[PDB]
Amino acid sequence: GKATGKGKPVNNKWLNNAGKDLGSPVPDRIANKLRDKEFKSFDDFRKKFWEEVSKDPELSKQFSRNNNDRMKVGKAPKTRTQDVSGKRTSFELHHEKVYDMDDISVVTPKRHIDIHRGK
Amino acid sequence: PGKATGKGKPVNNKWLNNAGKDLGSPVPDRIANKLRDKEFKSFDDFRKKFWEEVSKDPELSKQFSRNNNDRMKVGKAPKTRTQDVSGKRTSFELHHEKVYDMDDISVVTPKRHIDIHRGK
Amino acid sequence: GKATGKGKPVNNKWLNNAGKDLGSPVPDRIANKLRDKEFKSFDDFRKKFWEEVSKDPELSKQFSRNNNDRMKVGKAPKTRTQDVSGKRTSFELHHEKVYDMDDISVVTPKRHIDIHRGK
Amino acid sequence: PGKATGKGKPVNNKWLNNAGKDLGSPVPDRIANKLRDKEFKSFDDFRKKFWEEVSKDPELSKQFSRNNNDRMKVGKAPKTRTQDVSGKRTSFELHHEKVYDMDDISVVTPKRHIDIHRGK
Amino acid sequence: ELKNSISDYTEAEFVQLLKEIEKENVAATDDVLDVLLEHFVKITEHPDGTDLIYYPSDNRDDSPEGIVKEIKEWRAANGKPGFKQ
Amino acid sequence: ELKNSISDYTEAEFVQLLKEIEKENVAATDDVLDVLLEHFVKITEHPDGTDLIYYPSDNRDDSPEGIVKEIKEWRAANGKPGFKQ
Amino acid sequence: ELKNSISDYTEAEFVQLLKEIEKENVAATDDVLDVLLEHFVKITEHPDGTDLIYYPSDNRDDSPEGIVKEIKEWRAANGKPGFKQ
Amino acid sequence: ELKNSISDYTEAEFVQLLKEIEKENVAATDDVLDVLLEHFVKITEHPDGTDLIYYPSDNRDDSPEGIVKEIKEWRAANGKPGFKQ
Ligand SMILES: [Zn+2]
Ligand SMILES: [Zn+2]
Ligand SMILES: [Zn+2]
Ligand SMILES: [Zn+2]
Repeated sequence: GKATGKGKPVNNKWLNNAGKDLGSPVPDRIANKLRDKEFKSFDDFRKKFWEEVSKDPELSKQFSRNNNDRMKVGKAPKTRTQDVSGKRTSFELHHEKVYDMDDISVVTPKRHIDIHRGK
Repeated sequence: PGKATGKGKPVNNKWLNNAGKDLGSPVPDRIANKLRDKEFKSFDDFRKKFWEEVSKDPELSKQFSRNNNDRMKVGKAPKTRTQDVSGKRTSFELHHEKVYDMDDISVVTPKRHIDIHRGK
Repeated sequence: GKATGKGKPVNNKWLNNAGKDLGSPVPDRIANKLRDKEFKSFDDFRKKFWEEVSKDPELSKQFSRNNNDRMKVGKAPKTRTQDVSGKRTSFELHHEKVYDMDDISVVTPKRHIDIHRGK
Repeated sequence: PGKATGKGKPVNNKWLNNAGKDLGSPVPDRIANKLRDKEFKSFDDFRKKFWEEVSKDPELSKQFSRNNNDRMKVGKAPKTRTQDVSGKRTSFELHHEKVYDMDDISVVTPKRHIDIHRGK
Repeated sequence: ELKNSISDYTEAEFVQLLKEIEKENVAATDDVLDVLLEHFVKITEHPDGTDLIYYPSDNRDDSPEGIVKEIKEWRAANGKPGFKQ
Repeated sequence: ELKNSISDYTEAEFVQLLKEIEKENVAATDDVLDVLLEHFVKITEHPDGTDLIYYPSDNRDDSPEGIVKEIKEWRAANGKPGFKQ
Repeated sequence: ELKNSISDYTEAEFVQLLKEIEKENVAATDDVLDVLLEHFVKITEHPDGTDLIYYPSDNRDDSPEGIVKEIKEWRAANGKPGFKQ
Repeated sequence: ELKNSISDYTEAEFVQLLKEIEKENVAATDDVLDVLLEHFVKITEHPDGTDLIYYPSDNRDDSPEGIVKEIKEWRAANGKPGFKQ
C-alpha cells in the first residue's frame, strides 16, 4: 500500500512521552518524506520510517550516536532500560485503530503492552 | 586448586556412547596418565585441560566430528546430540560421584546429569 | 554468451600439470554441467566453473578442505606456494586462441605468465 | 627498558599542526607529567602509553576525530592526513632528535620524518 | 547478515554462515555461537537440528559442502523451498 | 575474549568490546547484538545498564572513551574492582 | 562482502563497512584495517580519501551518517553514480 | 590478537587464527584473507608457507589440529621456540 497522513510537529523531546498514553506521533516532516510512497509490508514502512528519522537533523540530534546508527540501517532505536519489556528493547510502532501515518505512533514496549491491555 | 589423581578406565571406539546412562562415561586411562599429578587452578581449569587432551588422543578424537574436535581443542566440551540436551545445556558435562580425583569424575549428557542428581 | 565444448577426461591428479605447457583442461563431466548455459561475463563463468568443481566427488577429493571451501563459493583454489606469482596465488583460466571450454585450461599464475611470454 | 624523563613543552589547540615541518611537534608538558618516572619495557611500550595518555587529555583529544581518538585509546598512533603519508606509513611517528627522554622526542608525519633523516 | 529463510540464502551464503559457526566454535565462550546455532536450527527446519553440524551421518562428508548437500536433499525430499537460485 | 568481570578487561579491551557492539548495532538483526549487550550489562553491574551506551549523560562524551570513563568513576565510587591495570 | 563500486552499496551497507573500519581501528594492528581503508579509498574515489573518515570537515557531522552524506553529495556533484537504490 | 611470533600464541589461539582464515576463505574476495595468510606465513617461518593450509601432507589430518601438530613438530625439529605453554 501507500503511506498517507500529515503527522504532527514535535519538539526536541519527540519520544519524551512514548511511554505514556498512545506515545509519540509521526513527525510532520517525516510524513512529508514518506507520503505517497509504496511499501511491500508494514515492516518495510517501519524500516523506511527509521531511516528517514536518522536523516532529519532536528530529530537525529535527539538520539545518541549508537541509536542513530541503528535508525540509519532501518532498525528502531533502543529504549531506556526502564522502558523495555523482556526481549522487546526497542521502540515499536502502534496502530491506533495500515499505512495511515495519522493512525501510527511510537511507543515503548512496556507502554505498548499496557495499551492493548486496557491501560 | 589441587593436583589430578586417578588411573581412569580403558575405553573403546564408542567412549561416550553411554554418557546418557547410569553415571556416564569414565575418564579414559590414557587421558588420566596425561593429567595425573598435574596442578590446576580450579576444576574449570581441569575441565579445559581435560577436553584439550581428548582432542590430542588419536583414538578418542576420531570419535568426534570436525566441529566437535575444534571445540575440545580450545578446551570446550563437545556438543551433545540434540536428543541429549537440556535447555541451554547443550554440551557434555563432568560429574563428580562423591575434586580432582579422576576416578570420581565421569562424562554425562545434561539430560542424564539432571536425572542423576534427582535420584534417577 | 553460452558455454560450449566437450572438455576431456582427467585422472585423480587433474591439476598435476597445470604449471606445464597449457595446463589442465576442463573436465568432461564439468563441461556437461556448464554446456549450453549463459553467463553475463567470463568472470561469471569462472565462478560457476569452480562451484561445479566442488560438487564433483572425483575432483573435489583432489583438494584440501580449505580449497574446496573456496571453490564452493566460486573462488579459484590457491596454488602451491612454488607456483604463485606476486599477488596471483590462485589457479587462473587461460584462453588458448570466450566460452569455448575446449579452448579453456587451468594454469598456475607462474605458468600463465610464461605462456603469454613465449615460454 | 628504562624510565621516562623530561618536561615537554606547552601546546595550543593546534598541537600537531606543524608535525610536518622542522622537527615536528613536541611532547606536551601535561603528557610528560603523566609519563615521567614511569618505567617502560621498550620504546614501543612508551609509544603506546604515550598515545593512550593523549586520548585521556581533554584539550588534546578534542583536536582529533572520533576515529582517531579510538586509535589513540588503544595505544595506536593517529592516522595522518592523506597529504602527509608516505607509502604504507600512514600514521604519526615519534622521532628522537639525539631513548625515553621526552625532551628529545617529537611527533612527525611519515613524509616529514623521512626528509628529516635525509638532511632536509 | 542473518536472514530468516533458507530461500534467502544461496548455497554460498549458507557456507559463510557455517564458517561463522566454526569460528565461534573456537571462541572463548558459546554466547555468540549458541545464537548462531538457534538461527541455523530455525531456518533449516531439519528435525535433528545441530546434529547436521556436530554429528554428521557417515554416508556423507563432514564438511560445509556436505552439510549444505544434505540440507538441500532433505528439504527437496520434503517439498520445502530450497536455497536461493 | 568475553571475560567474566571488568577486572579482566584493560580499558583498551573494553573499548574493543564496545566497537563490536557498535558493529552489531548496524547488522541486519539484533540476534548477536543483544547477547553482547547482556554481557555488557552483566560485567559492568551499572544499574542503568545499556543506557550507558544508548542514552549517555550530557556530562560526558558520547563515545567509547566516555563510556569507559563513566564506568570507571562509578565502579570506583562504589568500591568495586576497576579495569585491569 | 567487499564489493568494488559505490553503486553496489546501499547507504546502509556502506555504514556497515564504516563500522567494520571502526572495529579494526581498535584492533591490535592495522593489517586488516589498512586493507579496508584501501578499499574505501578505491570505491569512494574522493580525492581526500581516508580524510573523510579521520579528518572530517567541521561543516558536517563526524559520524558514519555524516561520511555517507558527504560522499553522496560529493559524488552527485561530480556526476558519479550514487549508492544502490 | 595478531601476535608477532608463534611463542605469543597458545595452541588454542593459533587454532582461532586458522578458523579466521577459514572464514575469509569463503568471503566474496581475498583482500582480508591474503593479509591473514601473509601473517601466518611470517610467524610460522615454515618453508612451505600456506601449503600447510591448502596442501596438507597425507601423513597428517587436514585440520586446524593437524596444522598445529605439523608446525609444532617442525619448529621443534629446528630448535625454534614453540607455542606458548
Ligand atoms: Zn499496538
Ligand atoms: Zn553431577
Ligand atoms: Zn592466458
Ligand atoms: Zn627519526
